[PDB]
Amino acid sequence: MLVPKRVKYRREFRGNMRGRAKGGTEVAFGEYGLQAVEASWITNRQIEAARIAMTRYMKRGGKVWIKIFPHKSYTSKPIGVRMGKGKGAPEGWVSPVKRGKIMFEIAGVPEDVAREALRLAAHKLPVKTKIVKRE
Amino acid sequence: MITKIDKNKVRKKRHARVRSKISGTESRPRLNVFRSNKNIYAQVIDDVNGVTLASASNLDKDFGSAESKVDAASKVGELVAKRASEKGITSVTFDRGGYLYHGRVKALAEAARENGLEF
Amino acid sequence: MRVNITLECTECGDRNYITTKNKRENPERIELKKYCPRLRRVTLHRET
Amino acid sequence: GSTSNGRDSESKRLGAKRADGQFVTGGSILYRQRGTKIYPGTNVGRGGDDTLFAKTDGVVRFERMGRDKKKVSVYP
Amino acid sequence: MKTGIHPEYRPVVFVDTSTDFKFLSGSTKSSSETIKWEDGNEYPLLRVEISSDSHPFYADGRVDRFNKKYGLK
Amino acid sequence: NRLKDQYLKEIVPALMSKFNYDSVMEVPKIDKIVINTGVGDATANAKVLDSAVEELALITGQKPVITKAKNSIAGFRLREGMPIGAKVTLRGERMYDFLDKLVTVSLPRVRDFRGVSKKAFDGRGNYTLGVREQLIFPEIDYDQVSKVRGMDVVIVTTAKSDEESHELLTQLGMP
RNA sequence: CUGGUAGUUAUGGCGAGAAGGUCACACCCGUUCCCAUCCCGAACACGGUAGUUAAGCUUCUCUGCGCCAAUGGUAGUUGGGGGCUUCCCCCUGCGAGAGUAGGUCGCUGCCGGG
RNA sequence: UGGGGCGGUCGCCUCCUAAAGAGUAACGGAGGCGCCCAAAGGUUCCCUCAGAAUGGAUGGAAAUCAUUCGCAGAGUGUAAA
RNA sequence: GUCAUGGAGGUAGAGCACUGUUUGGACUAGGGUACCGAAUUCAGAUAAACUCCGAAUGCCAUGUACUUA
Ligand SMILES: [Mg+2]
Ligand SMILES: [Mg+2]
Ligand SMILES: [Mg+2]
Ligand SMILES: [Mg+2]
Ligand SMILES: [Mg+2]
Ligand SMILES: [Mg+2]
Ligand SMILES: [Mg+2]
Ligand SMILES: [Mg+2]
Ligand SMILES: [Mg+2]
Ligand SMILES: [Mg+2]
Ligand SMILES: [Mg+2]
Ligand SMILES: [Mg+2]
Ligand SMILES: [Mg+2]
Ligand SMILES: [Zn+2]
Repeated sequence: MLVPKRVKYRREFRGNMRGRAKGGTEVAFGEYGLQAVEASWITNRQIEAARIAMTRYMKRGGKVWIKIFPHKSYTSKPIGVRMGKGKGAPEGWVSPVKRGKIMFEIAGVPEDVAREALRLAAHKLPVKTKIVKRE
Repeated sequence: MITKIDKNKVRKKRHARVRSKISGTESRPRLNVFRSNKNIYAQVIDDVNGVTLASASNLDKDFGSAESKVDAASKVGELVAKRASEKGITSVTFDRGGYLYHGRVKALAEAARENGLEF
Repeated sequence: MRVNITLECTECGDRNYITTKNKRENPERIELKKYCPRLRRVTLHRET
Repeated sequence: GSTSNGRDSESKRLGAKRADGQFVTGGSILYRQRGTKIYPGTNVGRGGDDTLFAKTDGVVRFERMGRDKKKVSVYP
Repeated sequence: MKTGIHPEYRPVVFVDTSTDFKFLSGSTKSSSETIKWEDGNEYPLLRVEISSDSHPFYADGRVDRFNKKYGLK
Repeated sequence: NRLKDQYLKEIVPALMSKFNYDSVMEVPKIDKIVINTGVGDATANAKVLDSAVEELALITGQKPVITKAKNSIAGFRLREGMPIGAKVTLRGERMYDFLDKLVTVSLPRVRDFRGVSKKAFDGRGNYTLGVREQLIFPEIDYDQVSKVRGMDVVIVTTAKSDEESHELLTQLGMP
């Protein structure tokens, strides 16, 4: 699973996800891509599952791109611990995706199997998506 | 293929080091010195207005004498002070110009002090 | 190692200044020429 | 089950202390800073810890020196 | 050039052992020998084996008999 | 100035009309000669640091000056400050007599004399040299030197490319 | 025409090519003294012009780099009002960053000579 | 003191939170201090770093030498600004 | 309080010019070809403790302005 090799600080703020995507709002590498319509956090587990289900249908033919990466980390507390006494220990890694950001790319396959592969990927992500193509 | 260090450029770098602490005003102007490999020049400047008041150099139509060009600075220093006194100037500050206050520039400064110039 | 010292006028004999020194760097007694208010002139001072 | 943080210093109240165009008494402080964010101009001196004060009575004028620097001056 | 630091560099002539050409050089040692070389001026002389005689660009033990025989003083 | 006689009266006139230089001011000429020892054993061999210093002087006559390290490296337990090498700057008329002890005396003396490297140029107009045994100079004493160190000799010329730089020294004389 | 000496946010810089010169300015020669190098008259210091425009310097050309820079649109946002409230929409005022049309191989002051 | 106890903390300096003047809390996120220097202070004069490539060396990736490029990519007694 | 004028300050936004994080290609001077010690370059992302930039408001002050206590 995609994790950073090392980080400067182990703890980070939750942040916010308001506004349009700063960059990457268009397809540049492949010819089809999944575009987010809403905004939500995407963990690294959902990136992996949406990728195996995406290359398995393509039978390992053609190249896919991952346009997002889980830079930020989040923490959690055990059950039975009261509030306070510091901060929790990190658990996973997330990538806050604002609306209008392409998350995947497809090239090297015909029209029929490009849309179907993207369709199976979208069902594993918690955001409402749309299949978009280049020009 | 060692390239040669430019003489004037390095001097100008040392010129600004002193020039930070020395600036000529209207009441107390600055005495500048430019030394050449064959001559030597002196100038009186007030940096507040960027104006030259009086000057003299080892190129005028008089005092023709080239005794190893070290005492020529003494003659040059004897004219700037005389012309400064005629123009009503009393006290100045010596701008070393980036040179070393040892030889030709020392002799020019010494002559000015003897004549009508206050340091 | 780094102790406090007091300086004494060699003529008057009255302590006038306090400074510091390194014991293992200056084992001798420091001597400096400071201003003595009683005599109103610079006089040699050495550590007690 | 504990935190090793929880330490902070005391704020030093930095920043400007007089405004542009305001008449100012000599010896008064104009700008408290670390390092030299603003250089002392005319009739302005920098103290031991880089506080710009005024030497003579006049009017404070923050003004721009060469392309990437600032200075403060006092004009009678 | 500063006084009292560097050993001497007074000139000394230099010669071979087979061609014996009087060549000027600057050195701190006079080889315990001196000649009136050039136009009436007194220059020391250095003697060493063949230098630049060939430089890869020009029997009773061979030298065994010759060197010992010459060594007879 | 034996080489200077050829350098000033025989070498230079054969270059002005050889490379179509617009003036004599563009003719390449020697600038300085340097010697470097770099005996790093002085980390423990304190005496050896000054042992070769006087040895290096006798080859030139000028007093060498102690050179210290620029920083500290952990691999060779080097600490900043200790003498590492020596400097001798042959300048002025000395690029006309010191090398005469080389191109006529030194190279023929070495145990395996065959020539100099034809490619040992820095790539911009200078030439270097190497010596492997420390008793090559005509004014050295074999029994007086206990240790041997590898030297670095550099000749600096005002030549702009390796073409002319090689053929001045080639005309100056060495294999 | 040139040598000094200041102001001006690099539109003033960098790089490239050409022309010029003892009237200046430099390159250059030497080390007797003043002075000088952790050694080195390289620099500094001093004494001159045998040689030179190949360098520095001056003039000329550029858009290759750099620098400066609109108009329109957009993000954002004070005030007012709405929602289906991870957030989103409407009216009025302000209004970037990036990208771009475009400009640039400088502009003024004083003194001494030719 | 998200009940009390066990654990941790108690004074000073630096950064973020801190919402473009100043100030601003939490058992919120990161670090230091309880010194050192007789020159590591004053003044006068002078100059410029890291790193890389290239050729020669005992001597190796890295020790000292030369050239070139090099607006700080170094340094500033010590933590950060 | 509003208006006109002058300022200090790096948030929102944006950006890769520094520092961390990071994707896909050309790229393996030299170790024994990422396994690299790695570096150059093209294209594309990211940041509370990044900044070549940078607002709206807020704040400080001057005025001879108009109103108001
Ligand atoms: Mg603080
Ligand atoms: Mg101080
Ligand atoms: Mg203090
Ligand atoms: Mg600028
Ligand atoms: Mg003429
Ligand atoms: Mg004498
Ligand atoms: Mg606009
Ligand atoms: Mg703009
Ligand atoms: Mg605020
Ligand atoms: Mg504040
Ligand atoms: Mg602590
Ligand atoms: Mg305003
Ligand atoms: Mg932001
Ligand atoms: Zn006393």
